[PDB]
Amino acid sequence: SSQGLLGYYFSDLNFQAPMVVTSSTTGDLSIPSSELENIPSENQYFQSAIWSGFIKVKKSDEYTFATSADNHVTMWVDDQEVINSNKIRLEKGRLYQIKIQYQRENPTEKGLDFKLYWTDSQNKKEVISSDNLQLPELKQKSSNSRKKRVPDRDNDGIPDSLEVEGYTVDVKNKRTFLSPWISNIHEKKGLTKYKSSPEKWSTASDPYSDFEKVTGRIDKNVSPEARHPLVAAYPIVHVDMENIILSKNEDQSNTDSQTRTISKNTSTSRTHTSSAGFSNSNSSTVAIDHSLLNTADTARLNANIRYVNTGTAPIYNVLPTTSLVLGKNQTLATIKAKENQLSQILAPNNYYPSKNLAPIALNAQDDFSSTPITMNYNQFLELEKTKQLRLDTDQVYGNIATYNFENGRVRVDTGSNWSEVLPQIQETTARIIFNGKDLNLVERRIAAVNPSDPLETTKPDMTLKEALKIAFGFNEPNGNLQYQGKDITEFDFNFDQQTSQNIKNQLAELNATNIYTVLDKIKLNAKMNILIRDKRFHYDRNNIAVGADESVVKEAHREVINSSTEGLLLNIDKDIRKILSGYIVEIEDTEGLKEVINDRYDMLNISSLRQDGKTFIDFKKYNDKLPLYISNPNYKVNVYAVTKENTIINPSENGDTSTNGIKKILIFSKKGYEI
Ligand SMILES: [Ca+2]
Ligand SMILES: [Ca+2]
Repeated sequence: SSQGLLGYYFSDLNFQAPMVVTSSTTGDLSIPSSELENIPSENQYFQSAIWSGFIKVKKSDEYTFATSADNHVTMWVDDQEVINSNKIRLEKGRLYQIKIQYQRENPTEKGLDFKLYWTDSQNKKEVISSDNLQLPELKQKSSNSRKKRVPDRDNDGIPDSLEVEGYTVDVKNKRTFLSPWISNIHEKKGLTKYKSSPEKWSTASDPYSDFEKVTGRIDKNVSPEARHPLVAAYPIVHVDMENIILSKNEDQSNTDSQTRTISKNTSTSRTHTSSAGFSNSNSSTVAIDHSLLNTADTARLNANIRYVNTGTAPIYNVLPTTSLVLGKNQTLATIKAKENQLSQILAPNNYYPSKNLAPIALNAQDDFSSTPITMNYNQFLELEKTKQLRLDTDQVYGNIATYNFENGRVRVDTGSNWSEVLPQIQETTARIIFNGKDLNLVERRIAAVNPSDPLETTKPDMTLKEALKIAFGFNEPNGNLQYQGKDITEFDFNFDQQTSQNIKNQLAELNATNIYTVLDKIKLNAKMNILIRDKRFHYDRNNIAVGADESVVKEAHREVINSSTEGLLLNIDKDIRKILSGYIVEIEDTEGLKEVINDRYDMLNISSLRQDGKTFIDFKKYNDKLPLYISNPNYKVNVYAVTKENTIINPSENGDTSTNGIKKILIFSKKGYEI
């Protein structure tokens, strides 16, 4: 189904303007006019065609060839003419390069009815079976047997003219047509316009060709958007820690004593470090939940983790090595996983192990040779004081599942490594980081011109508006670019120093003053670094959402579904719920004196997301599993939110553990008689 010959149909007489580039599984190289719907009938007359590929006999013999129009054809087997009706020998299990040309001046009908025949020695003629036909070797190199030799400079298969003018693909039966882009026909039909470098086998410089992507001849786990010739396909990996277990460690000086243990959940964001940076390292920051021995001791931690692949291509036989770090640069541990011994793939937008299996332990329960992770006394304090650890991760991703034109299958290829590709990718694409998803930093990379390197000239022009559409799924339902119903203007822009001077020089040249209104005209360059973030939120130096504007947070808590002396039951937006680290509840008597119910910095965890997706705030938790006692219907019940960034994680210098001084935000206030 994936094999057969490759065919170029031209509407002119000499293979100049190709109308269709497609493959046929058998010697039936016909295209019926009814599959030429997305070509005007002005073009459906083909004056010439070229086919190329290989034939493989399954039984040695003396074969004769012939076509449906021998008076219009010239056929070659191994650069040896055979048509212009004779005989030739073909040894078993050995491939033969075939090229067939066809020219008919002024066809009287649309499409092409053409068939390729061979006759064996027992004198049975036939349309050639599928199992005897194979595609050209459309790679950058040659395999031992398949030699590759209609301008196709990079040899991806898509002719040069089509890569430059534009082209689309239409999924016919199961077979794919590739045609020039015609404004009035495909604009109506909503088809995608494609452009790509006729000099780059792969225009984003990754492991899949511009032809492999747009025809489906590609690993099935590549993200839907990396199937675009201009959107790079690469893994991107960080480690997510989920919870942690600290312990008093076994001193060499009675091991039946009681247990001493701290077990808290954690949260891990993938980071970026700024004005965007040029770094391509993988890294994530872990925050340890802060709420409910002697100077010569040592403690040790265990934790559950999963790899996260937020890129656009799969990893198969290697997971990257990781450093668990404390403070600035004290590696406490290394985290490797055995090569070629993975229990599954790590797919894009996906975990390892998959969210349905259990996560990985750092010291597996069954594994004799896992290193105890250890801190000394002062390191432990550094950790209690920061409740933050870091996870740096290299880009060693291992081998690549590439496509094989000989058998038409996609297999892990031990000659392909990701380390041979990442550098070429990073050098020739603009990069966008966008957190519109879940306030999570997602990277993508789009082919862009480099106006100082001669090759990148032949690459397509890439506007900023287009990059957002094809790389992130922004669309414009009414001449208004948006991402899932949020207008583009709700996200801000940031750039590294160089990109920023570039874009500014561009606006000046367009005499434009506001970027949002000339996105379709801002161009991208290789090595550009663009950050893009939700305007509602405040971000730390790692570009992690750690707060919001008070008014944003108040409006968010305006929809109060219900309330009582046991709690409030609100409808808070998922994104907001993500940057609040707790709530304070107080009963304010009538003289303005305030009594705080859960008056402690480690007791603000009273929120919780009920099944239906609504939030509930538990007054009973730190009030003795009771409801609130309001001894006067005029007394007020106040409730505040604390954002992640205003949450304090230790007692103060002087030793205060109250919520006194915490920066709160009033989100609800009612009287006793209104509850
Ligand atoms: Ca080409
Ligand atoms: Ca190309």
